[PDB]
Amino acid sequence: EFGSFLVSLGTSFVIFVILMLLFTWLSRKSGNAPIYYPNRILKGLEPWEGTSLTRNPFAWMREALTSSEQDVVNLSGVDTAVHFVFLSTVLGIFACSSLLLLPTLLPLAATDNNIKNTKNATDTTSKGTFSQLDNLSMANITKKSSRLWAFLGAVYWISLVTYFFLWKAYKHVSSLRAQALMSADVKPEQFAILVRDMPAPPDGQTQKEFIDSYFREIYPETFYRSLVATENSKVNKIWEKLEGYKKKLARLINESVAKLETEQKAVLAEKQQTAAVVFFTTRVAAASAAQSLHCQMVDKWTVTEAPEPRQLLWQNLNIKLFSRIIRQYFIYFFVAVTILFYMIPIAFVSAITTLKNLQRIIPFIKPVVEITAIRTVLESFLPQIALIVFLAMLPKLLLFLSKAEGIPSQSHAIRAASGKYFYFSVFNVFIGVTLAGTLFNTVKDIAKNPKLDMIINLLATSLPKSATFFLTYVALKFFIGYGLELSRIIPLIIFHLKKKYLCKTEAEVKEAWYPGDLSYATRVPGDMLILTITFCYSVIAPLILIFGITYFGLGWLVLRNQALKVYVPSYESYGRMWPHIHQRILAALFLFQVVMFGYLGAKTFFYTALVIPLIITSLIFGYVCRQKFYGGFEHTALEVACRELKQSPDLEEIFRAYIPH
Amino acid sequence: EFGSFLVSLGTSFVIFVILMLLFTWLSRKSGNAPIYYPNRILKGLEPWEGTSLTRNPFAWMREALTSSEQDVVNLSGVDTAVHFVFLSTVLGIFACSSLLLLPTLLPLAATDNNIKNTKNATDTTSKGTFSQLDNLSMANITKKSSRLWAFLGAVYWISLVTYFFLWKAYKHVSSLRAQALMSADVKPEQFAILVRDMPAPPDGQTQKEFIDSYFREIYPETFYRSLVATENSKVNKIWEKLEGYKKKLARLINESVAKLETEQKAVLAEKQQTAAVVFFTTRVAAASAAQSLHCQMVDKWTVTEAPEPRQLLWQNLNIKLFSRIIRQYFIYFFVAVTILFYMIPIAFVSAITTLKNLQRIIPFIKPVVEITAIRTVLESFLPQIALIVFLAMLPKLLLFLSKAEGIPSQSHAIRAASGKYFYFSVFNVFIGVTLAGTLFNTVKDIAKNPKLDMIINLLATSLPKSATFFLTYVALKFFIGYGLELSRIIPLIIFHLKKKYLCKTEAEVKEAWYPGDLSYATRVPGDMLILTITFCYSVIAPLILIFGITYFGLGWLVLRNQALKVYVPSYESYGRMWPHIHQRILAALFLFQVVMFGYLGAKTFFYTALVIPLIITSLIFGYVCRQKFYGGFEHTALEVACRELKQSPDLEEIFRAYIPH
Repeated sequence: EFGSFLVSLGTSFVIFVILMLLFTWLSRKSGNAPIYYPNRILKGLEPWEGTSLTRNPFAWMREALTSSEQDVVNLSGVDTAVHFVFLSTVLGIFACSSLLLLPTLLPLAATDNNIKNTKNATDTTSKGTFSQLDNLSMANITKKSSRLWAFLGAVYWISLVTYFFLWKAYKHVSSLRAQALMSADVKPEQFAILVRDMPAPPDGQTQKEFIDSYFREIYPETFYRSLVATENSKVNKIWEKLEGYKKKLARLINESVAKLETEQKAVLAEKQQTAAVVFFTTRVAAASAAQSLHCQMVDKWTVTEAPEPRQLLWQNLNIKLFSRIIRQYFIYFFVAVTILFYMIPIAFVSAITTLKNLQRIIPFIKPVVEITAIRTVLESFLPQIALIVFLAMLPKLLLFLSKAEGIPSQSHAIRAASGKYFYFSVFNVFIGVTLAGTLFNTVKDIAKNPKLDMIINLLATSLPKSATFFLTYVALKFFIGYGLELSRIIPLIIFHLKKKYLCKTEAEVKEAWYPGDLSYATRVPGDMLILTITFCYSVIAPLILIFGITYFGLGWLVLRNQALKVYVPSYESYGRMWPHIHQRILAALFLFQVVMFGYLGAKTFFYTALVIPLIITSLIFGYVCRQKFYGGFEHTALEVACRELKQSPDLEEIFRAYIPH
Repeated sequence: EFGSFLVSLGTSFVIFVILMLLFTWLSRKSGNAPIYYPNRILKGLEPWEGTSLTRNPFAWMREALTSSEQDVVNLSGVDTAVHFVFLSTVLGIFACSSLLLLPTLLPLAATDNNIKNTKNATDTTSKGTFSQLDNLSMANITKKSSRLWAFLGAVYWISLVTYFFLWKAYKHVSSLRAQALMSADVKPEQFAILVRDMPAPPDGQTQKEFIDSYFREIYPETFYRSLVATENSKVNKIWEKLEGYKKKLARLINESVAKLETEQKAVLAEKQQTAAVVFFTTRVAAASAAQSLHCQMVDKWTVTEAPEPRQLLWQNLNIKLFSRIIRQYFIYFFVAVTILFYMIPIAFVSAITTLKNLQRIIPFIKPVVEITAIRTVLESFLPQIALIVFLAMLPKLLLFLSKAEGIPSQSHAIRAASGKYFYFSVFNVFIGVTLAGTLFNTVKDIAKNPKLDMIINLLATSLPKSATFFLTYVALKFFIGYGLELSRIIPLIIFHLKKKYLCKTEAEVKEAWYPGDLSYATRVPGDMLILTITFCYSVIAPLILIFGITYFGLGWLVLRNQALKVYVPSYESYGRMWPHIHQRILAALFLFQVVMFGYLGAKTFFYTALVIPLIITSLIFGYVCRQKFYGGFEHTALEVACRELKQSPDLEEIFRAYIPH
């Protein structure tokens, strides 16, 4: 496989060179401003700096490297800042860990020869099977070791560093959240409530008046209005989407309006059911109402904090708690079945990966055709591309599933997608590649011989070989992905094709060049894969830390110049993602700990019980942390909803902001 | 051991007869009213019914069996009612389960002879080892069974019944809580808040004024007062306790008052630190303040719901969150070490239990002197008494530990004691007795023979023998304990000794006859032991269900006539125990499921995987339930703090109720 690693890494450098070189040329062209420098045009701030020259080649860099933390916050938001905090803390963990671990352990994993001793009993036909593997706590560390002590103390170094960083971070994100919250404006969200599970109207009372009185009693000076309506039904949601389509085509009529009106009225003709956004009067009242159980026997009047208008997911605002729980259960069962099918395809990937040691067993002579040329390529671009493809259809499905539970707020739904993706990822990817490699290699060597004093050694061999494969994958990703992102070559092609053969109006060009968000449902989930792989295989094969620094490090560079210069944020959750990210980073430390308790044992290190203490510490850190911080990342404090509102918060305008269409 | 079971059960019937006969005599004597019929005197309602006759012997029964659910609520409270709900739901589960399970499985566990086949290979010297064991899915069900199907379908019957009952219950307790809450009075608790983690005063501001402004801003029309003071210090707590001692002796002075004043002032002379009970004005405001995070970055201003004055645990009101977490961790580690030491003593108990099969191992001829007489008694009263003793020093320690965490409110502290006791109990007791018996019996026989096709069978044998021992224990308990309770012979002796040789005043007699609470920190924890034992060993040995009905059933009889006629409630948590009880009952169903997945497997029932589905259902039921109900058992709803307050809630009186001394 060394030949193949060399190809993949090599080729990817070629692509990064060509794509990044393209960037340094296509950006200078001012006619490409709408796809290289947006978020500087939409928010009128001039395509780039004062035109002047052509911006010394390395200019994007200077800007990014000297962009103030606060500058990101003001320009983009307090969500971009949190993503950047994520990237940075991971980077740091990796950095320090790397330093120490790397030097020590790399010099200590070549100064042994368990691979060569294993090679004394490699039978025949299975000769060439390693190379470069001899540089990673692999099959090259003799069982009873006296050197494995260093590969346990390492677990401590990574772990302790993970703790310092995650704590320091939670604090820093919290500071950001508050600061931002205490420095905002009116905002149509700081005055609402979202009741979602209301009981039925009584005798012949109108739904509106029912809600009206209830809230007007508890708070008899702050109730203002109440927008129920079920948003003219979701069938009208669709009809208005179609009316938008029609006006776009202008840039059916009568009968279509008829349809809309009729369906909407006929559905409201009995009950608009639950879901209203009781708009309060002053903010403190709305804030207090938010964090307060309005009824015991939790199944009636569930009051949340009311999402901003842009993310209220009016579709699933109804539900009824019974249905919500049924949906939760079914959705979780489906994600588990999907984890199993993906295990199937990932086994497929690792198989495609070890080509020599496949023919030797599974298909014998069926694929022995494999020469040398085809071999290298089919195990240097194919296996990797497969993983990308499979784990790319996931983000979409996961969101669709999560948004079918009932979660109001797109923010929480994106967070749930991220979570289900973490599960998938972890389990599938890691376990799969690792175990399958091992099995494959150690299946025709475990078939002939039984016993046990050698089987464990062979299984460890194979664990480090799967490590080398994941390394090449991470590399590929990093290079090509960041290349494409900085070049935005895909979007460039699209825009400069539309603005040449498809754009009819100037508004059309405007529509075409609108950038998008940082897609926090494909960025963070995907970056979590890299986190887990580079955490687990950090001591078992310490080279996926020198590839890991690069991924997350190029992150803070590429993505910064893709946030102060292109992606314009969609929603704003004032930092409400860190809790999720923190739990996941800590769960990687935990999976890593469980695996570095297993592997250390297979390589017979009787004192491997000294990793159990850490398996506990992680779990304690978890609860201690949540208790101290999660609270603040949940609600808007009363001390933020009591700040001076100079201009009397004009209501009615606020009421008209949550108005459906 | 059958001989011994016969003795223990037999003897305990003797004691119950003698103690219950004593009750039916000593109660009629009117001079014993202060210890047989209190809570009818304190709350002036006449010792018993209209004196008239001597109350037909079985009178206590009629009263108890016809005491209205609401009558318990009004007379005692909405905590006694919840304990009674507990007893009743457990009773019911057991009842139905019993019915079915019992008939079927008992007729199906004697119609086989795995004990006799095991006896074909019982070597020598280890002959008599069973008897009556042949009536409990024991060593008398042949491995591959075709009869074990019934002992799996049984797991389902118990499980499904557990679910129906626990759901039905949560609902019913909730209804009780609310009803009671919407029908109370002013109460000095419905107008307070308990801030506990306040930041320091600013420049030279006084602690009081700091709190004052903060709350007076957020709520500028509801802040009334604020009682900080650290209650003149806890050293003064002790000094006032001593002043009480002095007035009791009256029924040192100057220098003692000096001490008090001095220490108190010197400690307040810097800062009264945190902990105030900001008293609001109207109830809705206090209620809203309760369930609201007053500050992000949870480490400042932690506002609870304010315990009633009688349970505010002023001692640990201070703390500071950092210290609270340190304490939590240390306390949990200590409970784990205590679990280990108790494992030591419980192994001791099961050992004392199997006397014959002890000589053959541990001490050979050291105790072989055992004859037949001594044998029966030393394994019929001794082992059992030991367990009682050990598991009685636990309640006290556990409370002391829990109240050292920091928990404000004695109610929650009693709940935490209960919880730690559950852990202890479960683990220790069950595992211990079971495993130790097994080991002991199956250690002499496992040492010599090897294979494995017989070892599992022998281990199962021993599991059912430990079952017989637990049966006798539960019986003993039930009989003697309830006997003592109804006779209150221990308290009678004490009172009629004080009122004859120790009482100086009439107030002294009053003090002596004050009953007490239902001790919900020794009742519920202890009854949970019986629950777990009778759940786990419900299919493995279906006879501990016919002993189980009795324990909990005599409960609703004995304890009712010990709540409408003696124990006067101390605090009132309006039902806030059910959440704890529910989780624990469900955890027994879970332990039972895990054990009936193990045992069914050891008795080789390849399709034992059909218990895994249930191991999942339990866990789902858990989260579904908590979500739907726990909320209501947490706060006082705003719709309860908005009910008509006819008489203007006199404040100042309320402020003077939380006044320290």
